[PDB]
Amino acid sequence: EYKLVVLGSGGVGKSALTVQFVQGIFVEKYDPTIEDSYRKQVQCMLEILDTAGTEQFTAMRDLYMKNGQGFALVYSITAQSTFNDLQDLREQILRVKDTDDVPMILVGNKCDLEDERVVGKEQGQNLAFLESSAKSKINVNEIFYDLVRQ
Amino acid sequence: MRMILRKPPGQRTVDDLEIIYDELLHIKALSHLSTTVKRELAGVLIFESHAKGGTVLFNQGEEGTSWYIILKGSVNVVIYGKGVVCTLHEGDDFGKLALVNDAPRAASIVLREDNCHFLRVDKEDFNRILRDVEANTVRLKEHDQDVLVLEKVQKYTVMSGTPEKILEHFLETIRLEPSLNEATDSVLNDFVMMHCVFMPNTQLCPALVAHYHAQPSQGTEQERMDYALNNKRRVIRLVLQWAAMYGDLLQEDDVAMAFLEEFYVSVSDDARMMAAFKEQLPELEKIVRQPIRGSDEVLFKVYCIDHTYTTIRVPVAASVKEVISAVADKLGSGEGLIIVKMNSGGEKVVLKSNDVSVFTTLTINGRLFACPREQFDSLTPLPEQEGPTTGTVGTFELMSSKDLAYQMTTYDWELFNCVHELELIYHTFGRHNFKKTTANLDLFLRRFNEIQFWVVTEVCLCSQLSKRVQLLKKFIKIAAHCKEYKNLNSFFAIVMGLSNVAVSRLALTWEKLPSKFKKFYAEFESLMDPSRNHRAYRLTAAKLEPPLIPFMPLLIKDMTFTHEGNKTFIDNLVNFEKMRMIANTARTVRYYRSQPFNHQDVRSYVRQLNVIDNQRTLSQMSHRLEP
Ligand SMILES: Nc1ncnc2c1ncn2[C@@H]1O[C@@H]2COP(=O)(O)O[C@H]2[C@H]1O
Ligand SMILES: Nc1ncnc2c1ncn2[C@@H]1O[C@@H]2COP(=O)(O)O[C@H]2[C@H]1O
Repeated sequence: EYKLVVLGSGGVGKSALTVQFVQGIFVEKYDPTIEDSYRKQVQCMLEILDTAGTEQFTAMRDLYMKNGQGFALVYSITAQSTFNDLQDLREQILRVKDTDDVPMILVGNKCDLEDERVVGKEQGQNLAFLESSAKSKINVNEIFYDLVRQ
Repeated sequence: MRMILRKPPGQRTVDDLEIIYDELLHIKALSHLSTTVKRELAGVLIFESHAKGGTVLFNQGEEGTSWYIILKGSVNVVIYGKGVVCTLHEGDDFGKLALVNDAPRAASIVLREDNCHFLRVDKEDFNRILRDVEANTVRLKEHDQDVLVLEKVQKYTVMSGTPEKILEHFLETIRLEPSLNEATDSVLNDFVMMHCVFMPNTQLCPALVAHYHAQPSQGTEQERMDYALNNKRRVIRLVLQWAAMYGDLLQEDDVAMAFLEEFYVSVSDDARMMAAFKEQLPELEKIVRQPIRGSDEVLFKVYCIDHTYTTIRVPVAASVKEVISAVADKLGSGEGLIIVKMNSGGEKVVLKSNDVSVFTTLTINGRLFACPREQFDSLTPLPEQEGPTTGTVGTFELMSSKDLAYQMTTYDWELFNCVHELELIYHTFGRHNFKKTTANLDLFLRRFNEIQFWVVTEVCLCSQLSKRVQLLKKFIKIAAHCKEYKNLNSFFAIVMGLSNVAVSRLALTWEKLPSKFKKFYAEFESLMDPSRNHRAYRLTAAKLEPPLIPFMPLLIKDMTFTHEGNKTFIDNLVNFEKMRMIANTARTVRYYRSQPFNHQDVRSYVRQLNVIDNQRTLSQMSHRLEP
């Protein structure tokens, strides 16, 4: 039994990644109202707690942060804003559960499109680092593999 | 051989049946069927032959009484108002859909050429042998393109299709019989609600008019008169459902109102002349806190860097570009302005010209700013945004926990009933795509944060430890009474307020709280367990009866993931499987409001909360209450 949490600003790819991992877009219809919606066996069971759609409700992310064990700080590489929003989330994790060390991973989503790129690999590396893509299914599984190891 | 198949089913010999079965093995339309099924078909399959081209097998609108396979020749699939829609050839089958859905024939089948041979299976035979084993997808085609795709999910339901064919399908399948009023409305409800995503009024209204005036291209005078009359009865039925769904929201749509006003004239004129629509004309005549409309106007303040402001008067549904324009009018300038939202904590977001109805999407203490891009990083919050500095315990402590929770739920219900079903659709698929307001949803969703932060504010402004324990005790009571009134939203808002880092830190307060209320809260916190897709909450809400306010952030989550997890278009066709899922979620909200809900000093307090939503401030206040 494991609980991983996906964090980041809106329009980043949190939900796309979440669905792409647990089931996959298009290949099957996605029903987010059933018990197994966010659970995927991998050799152990994982529940993905995603703050997509509920970013405006600060209490929702905190509840997920409490119950979380792994954390994914996702950002778009077409948006300068999203990289700068990560520092705060990093801190807020170390407050709800109240510790010094917490298993997490930085994630750079939307790498497939680079004719709209404004952020570089440079900056993310300076801050675990992956340049993933939810739609192109690049590194989607890898993101959640690193967290169970940690 | 022909004679053998021309014999009545009950007149077939054992040797006849053996010969027929062997032939059925060469027919490729039957190859997906079992041995068992195929020999049952041997004593049922009827050989039909027609010599003349242009011979009619069946007409549109007729009852589905047969399924056909083409042995020799070809047929035209003919639909009123579009002629030959496609042709079927040797090896193809038709007539399945009407039979299985017990629906009228959606098209006519006419012999394309001279001398055609068919294998026919009549209805009662099809239903006992093939009904749940010939489960081929029904793929209706026009101009060698898929146009409607139907599957067993037991009848065939629309999985995907073009907006036009989806409409044609839901029109034809309307049953007018009074005993089916509920069933008909339920079937249409998905299209009626979800059309704004795939077939907006600018297309739907012209289409409805075209269908209303559609005439059959086949039949005797009476046969034609009756078909057209019933076609008209069906279109009126859909318009009524369409009009009911929108309600007051039609006022926001000039195209839709123009259509409806003219449609009423059409129908009233036709009623007089054809001596019809006696039940439906009066229903249509009827149609020809309070919810905020997109056309309503607001006096909104937009702030400059030096904290002076402009008051603008614009519609609620105004775009950011329209807001920028209104600011540029009063400041009298054309010097590249951007609109930026700002939190009490100084966090800034640049809004895009594309965005509409932004006023209600601000945080509780958020403000709107207009500045050139160079000023973005220098912007600093207004003192107004930082919330109260002294508590209000002295006021609401003197108020009953039961009275507070009741006035909360009363106010919550007024706010919840202001939210239109369609606002959930608009919010999920993005406001800019519809240019419609979700102001009612925006404000109701904001209320969850308001209640949450109200709790945290009052606790953090309460310096006396004795009274602070009395506060925690009182909130838990207010929460408990909210859960009783079935206001789960406000219940979770209080619980989550107590869960807040600034409140959960205060050990000396929590420890001094009676273990009676320690256990109450621990149970409340367990109802929040995100485990197994919030199973704890979902089971709780399922048990409850109609008049209830659900946990709103979870509803918004479901909607978000239904949208991102599923494509809107599959093969350039509307993914109607997705459309149903969204519609189901909205209907759940409809079910929660299907029943109504059963001290002016308490009312005024509950409806005028002044709250700190700055987490940094609340954490610092918490730290000097208990270091
Ligand atoms: N059984 C039939 N159903 C519909 N149209 C038919 C039939 N038999 C002949 N037709 C003619 O074929 C025409 C094809 O184009 P229309 O639908 O405009 O009008 C149609 C009729 O005039
Ligand atoms: N575009 C189409 N619309 C309606 N029917 C079609 C279409 N293409 C093929 N058909 C076939 O024509 C049949 C007419 O009767 P049914 O609706 O029972 O089943 C229909 C299909 O088998």
